[PDB]
Amino acid sequence: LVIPEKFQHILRVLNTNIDGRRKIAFAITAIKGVGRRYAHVVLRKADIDLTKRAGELTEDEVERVITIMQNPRQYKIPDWFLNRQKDVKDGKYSQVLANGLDNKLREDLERLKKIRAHRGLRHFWGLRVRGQHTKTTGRRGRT
Amino acid sequence: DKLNNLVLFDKATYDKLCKEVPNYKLITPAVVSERLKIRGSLARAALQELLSKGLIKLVSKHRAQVIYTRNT
Amino acid sequence: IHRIRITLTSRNVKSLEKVCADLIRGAKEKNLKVKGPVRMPTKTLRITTRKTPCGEGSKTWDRFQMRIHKRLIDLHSPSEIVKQITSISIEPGVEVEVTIA
Amino acid sequence: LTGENPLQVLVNAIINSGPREDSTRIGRAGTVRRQAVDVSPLRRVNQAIWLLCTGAREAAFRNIKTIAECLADELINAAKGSSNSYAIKKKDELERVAKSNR
Amino acid sequence: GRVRTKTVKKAARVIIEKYYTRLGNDFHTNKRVCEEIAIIPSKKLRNKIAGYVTHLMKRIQRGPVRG
Amino acid sequence: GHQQLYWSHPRKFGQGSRSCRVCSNRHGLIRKYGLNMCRQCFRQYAKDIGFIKLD
Amino acid sequence: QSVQVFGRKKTATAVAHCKRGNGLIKVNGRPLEMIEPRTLQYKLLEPVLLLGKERFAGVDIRVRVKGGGHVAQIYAIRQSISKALVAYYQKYVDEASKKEIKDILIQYDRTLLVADPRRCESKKFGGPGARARYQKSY
Amino acid sequence: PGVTVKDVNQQEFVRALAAFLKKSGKLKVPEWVDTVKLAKHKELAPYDENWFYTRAASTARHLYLRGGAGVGSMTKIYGGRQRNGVMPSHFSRGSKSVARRVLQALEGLKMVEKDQDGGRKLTPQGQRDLDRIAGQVAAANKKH
RNA sequence: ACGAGACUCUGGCAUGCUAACUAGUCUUAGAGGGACAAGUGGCGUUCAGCCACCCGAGAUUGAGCAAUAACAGGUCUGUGAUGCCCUUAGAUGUCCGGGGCUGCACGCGCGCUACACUGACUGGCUCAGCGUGUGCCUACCCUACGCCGGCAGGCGCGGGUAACCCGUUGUGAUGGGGAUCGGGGAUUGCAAUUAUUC
Repeated sequence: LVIPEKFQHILRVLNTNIDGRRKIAFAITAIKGVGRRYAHVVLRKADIDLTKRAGELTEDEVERVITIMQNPRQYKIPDWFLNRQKDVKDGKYSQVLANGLDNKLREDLERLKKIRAHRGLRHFWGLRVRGQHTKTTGRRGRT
Repeated sequence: DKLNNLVLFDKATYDKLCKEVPNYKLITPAVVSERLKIRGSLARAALQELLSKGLIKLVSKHRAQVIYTRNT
Repeated sequence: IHRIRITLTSRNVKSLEKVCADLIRGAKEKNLKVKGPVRMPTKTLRITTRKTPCGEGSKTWDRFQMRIHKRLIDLHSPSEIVKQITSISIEPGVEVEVTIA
Repeated sequence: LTGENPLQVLVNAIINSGPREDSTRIGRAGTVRRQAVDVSPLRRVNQAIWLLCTGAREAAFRNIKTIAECLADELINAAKGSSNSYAIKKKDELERVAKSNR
Repeated sequence: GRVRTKTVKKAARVIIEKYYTRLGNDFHTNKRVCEEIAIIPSKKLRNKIAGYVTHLMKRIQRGPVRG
Repeated sequence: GHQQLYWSHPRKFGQGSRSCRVCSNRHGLIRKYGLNMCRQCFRQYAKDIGFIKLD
Repeated sequence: QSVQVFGRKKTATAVAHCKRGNGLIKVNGRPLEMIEPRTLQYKLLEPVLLLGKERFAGVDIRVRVKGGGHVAQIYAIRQSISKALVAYYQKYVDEASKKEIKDILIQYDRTLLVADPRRCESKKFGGPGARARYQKSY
Repeated sequence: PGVTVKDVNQQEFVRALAAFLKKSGKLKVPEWVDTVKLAKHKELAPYDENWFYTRAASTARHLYLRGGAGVGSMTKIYGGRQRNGVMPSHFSRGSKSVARRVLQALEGLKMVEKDQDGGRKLTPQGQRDLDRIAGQVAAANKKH
């Protein structure tokens, strides 16, 4: 139970710029497509256990999960583990990266804004698209 | 505001902190975690390695407080 | 089969029990072995209704109950004995369903 | 893991840390002082124990030493007869404040 | 409260003056004799009357009572 | 002509298909166990049906 | 010729068929202290160490134990063992020894023979619960 | 002289039976073992790596209690609550495609099969096989 | 003499009782028993009664019903229950039909909601509902396997007038509880967005 790895005070995965304060391997919120049941399924399929020491965990596991996410369609694995599915402009699940870019694409509002629809301006004002009631409850969204 | 503690495994520094725990009156992972201010899981791994050396015996398992003792 | 069942159902325990006892006595006078009564859990027909015909006042509700009791008794006898013991001037309310199965 | 007796600390922190008076309301108005009374030691000791439960919480709630590892402190709270506590010395400060009317 | 209303009080008094011979002190016996000699249309009221007659015999065994 | 209009789209929740069997009242219907009355009419006849206040 | 009393508590129950045989103790149909909840293992160990082996060296007991709730099926097991043991001692040997042993067991604690009478009460009138009421507006 | 297989605490009982079944060595899991959420009250996917053996054994325990237990009532120890956002709850279960895939993987094992009337049924020969195996591994090297 | 109590219903209790081929006397429901301030102490013209304690399943134990005179409280929009002053044909009959009110600078009133090894998944041991359920109407009832992406389920498939079927229904913003909002097959409700759907 002794590892020859050294403690690293500089570690970089996906070219983000965030503070390293708490532990790792489930504070991966900065990493957008790895974690929870999909990562657990991949890890259990990789046949690795929890025998070693916690806290000092490197990024080989997350890199392997990302790499297996690169080409998931070949193995016929159930493809309901990706963010934007059945989207316009591509019938296949294409890869993207970088911070400050996923958030924009989480709301593809360009086409609905173009068609002069009420749902575009429902989304735009930050108000309720499905119609959450907001007159006595539901005042959050701007605080 | 987590503290910075030397966890590096070295030729010299490593074999000076693995022989300081038994030099205290009440030595348990909870007590060492409240007093020496290092994760209790490190103490858990330490007493597990002491078990691996064959000088103690396991009784029960728990994610917080483990039970390894001796009767000799 | 000679297996016959009698289902006695009524809203009160007194008339139902008196009818059951009289039927069991009549069957037992004959040298016949008869299974003991079986008591169903007496399903309760609750109905809650607002008291006020209008919509004024404190919200007050009538809780109406209709308690239906049902008993089954098993025996072995030809039809003539059953239809001779049935016509015994039954007291009102104790509905009788006699089945052969 | 002890081998020895916890009896010493067991007894000698709490079960005579305990206060000896509390305070009660006065007249028909006025919330600026409270008249000093006592209780038969059971109710006073158990009010001190309840505030010590609050203190053990605040030593766990937003703190380092957690719940289900203070068995030494619980045995201290339990056994019999000397003085080392914290919430009970708060209670004793209030003791003196109220007793300033005796 | 356990105040015995006029019904149980009057019943116990009339019971004790009419058949003092049969009635005793042990609640089981008072209940039995009360059922035997009094047409009480309840069971709870019967137990109440028997309890009060037991109390009244505890009263009479140590002096006279005006009722 | 008549059949050119009637039965075009089925009304599977027709409210007007029910009424109080005593006074023909649209509201407060009691369809449970088949009473099919306005609750006021049921209160009027509940004791006669067999429903009683026990609790 | 039917001396059986089983043991029931709250909602759970355990039929304890007690009969003479080789005289060995079988409890829970599973190992002694391995039970999955792990909450109340030590509480079960009071009688087997308080009584001894000679006392239960002739008892063949087979238990049908059912019931959800630790407070229900647990403590029902202890009521069951106490009641079955008391009945067996009363019937098969004498009554003075029964008084001694049963006095010991039910003097260890009282809750053996008494079940809790508390039960959920009816939701009351014009309020979310049995006592709470919908907020009154002025 | 005659042993029932629910003789030990079912944790280690299913552990030993699944150890034997997995050491049979002729069965490998398909690619749709764990990716199923099954019931919403769970947070993750199956991990045991023997969940088929224990699922078949537990179904068997339900079978023992109830004939034709395809619909035998389930028991969920953890909770009576399931708060699911903006609508009330349901009653725990798993997936049906998983059931048929596991039954396709179950053929030739003489463990559990369907019935002509709706539900499941027990394999007596495999029943006695597991009985004898459990008895002769419990009375040989675990208590001697 | 009403009212209060008593009384009915309701839960609480049998090493007891009347018996069921769906449980094995545990579930169901009995002509019945059991508590009464009863036993003992302490307060009470030592009265009515109050406190306490063994004992006991239970020791001010849920509700229902509930006194004349009442009030211009509500109801004529529940009622061929009701006395007639009195409008309009835009009858306040009908016909999957048609704007709203699902606005947000709020004018108000019921409503939707828990702070950390307690909150939440490993799915690794037998759980409860109180109750509902299909033709005088009537055409609308509750529900178990397969096409399989990951289950309600687009179609067949049986059971249930119901105890028989549904159904034994590491020191605090991190991993921890969700601010709008998008994909998978959608339960088949014209329209749901001008309220149905993981």
